[PDB]
Amino acid sequence: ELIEIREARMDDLDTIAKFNYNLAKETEGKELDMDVLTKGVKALLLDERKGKYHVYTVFDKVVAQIMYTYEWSDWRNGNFLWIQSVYVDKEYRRKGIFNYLFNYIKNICDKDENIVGMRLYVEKENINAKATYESLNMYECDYNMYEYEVIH
Amino acid sequence: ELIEIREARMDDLDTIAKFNYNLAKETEGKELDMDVLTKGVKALLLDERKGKYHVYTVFDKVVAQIMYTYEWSDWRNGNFLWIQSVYVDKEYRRKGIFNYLFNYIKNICDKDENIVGMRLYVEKENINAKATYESLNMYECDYNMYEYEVIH
Repeated sequence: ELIEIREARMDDLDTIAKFNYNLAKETEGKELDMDVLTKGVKALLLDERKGKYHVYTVFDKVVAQIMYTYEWSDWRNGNFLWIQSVYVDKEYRRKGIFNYLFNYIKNICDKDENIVGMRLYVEKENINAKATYESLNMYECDYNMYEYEVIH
Repeated sequence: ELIEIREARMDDLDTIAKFNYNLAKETEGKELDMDVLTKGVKALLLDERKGKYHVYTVFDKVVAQIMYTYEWSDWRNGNFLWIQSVYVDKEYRRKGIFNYLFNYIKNICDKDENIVGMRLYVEKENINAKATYESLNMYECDYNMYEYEVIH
């Protein structure tokens, strides 16, 4: 194989952490604490029940990632997949990889009757999101989110 | 014990399924498929990694339930807890049970340093959600949800 999308492996840890740092910085202004983030990526790599990373590789080099978590629906007897992140290495942009990754996940959902939907949440201030997702046949839902701020 | 909140057990399957059928009818105008719902509740009861039901019992009679799932955050190295349902048997309403359950889950979140937040999503049409959640210190988030229609 020359180009493929595959499930992440444990030794993708530091590349996935790097990509997530770059993503949070580029998109949300954030400089993530690398100890916290690396722990968080490692915990997800070690527990398939928490979600999954897939990576896009070119002659074995990891150049992009997409991450999703699960929400079990009792009412529907299956999981929604919740897409939480996507990042493409700057050297490999404008080549369709973002869409390859989303379409790969769409196919996973379509081909698994144990997956009942595919969702994500994004900041309302993100100007470009509606058009990006529209292009992928993803449309805005009729829900509001609420949160309680936990403090320890 | 006379009144308590406890984790659900497999014996609670039929009652939790009935409560969820009643909930979906009363709050979303839905008539759930009982074959599918029964399977979905059983699957959740059998796998603590999918989420948890807690039930409110009175002299051993289950009279209410609350259900949550998890969302792992790699950036934060912790879980958000997502409340997916709350239901109180009609013969036990107006006695504070909804809030006992909700506050029980808030306490779980505040006491566990690895829970980073507590969230839910609700239909925009639910005219009473905002006041109900605001009274519990839960406030509307600045996100939109998107979804792909999984073609099954």
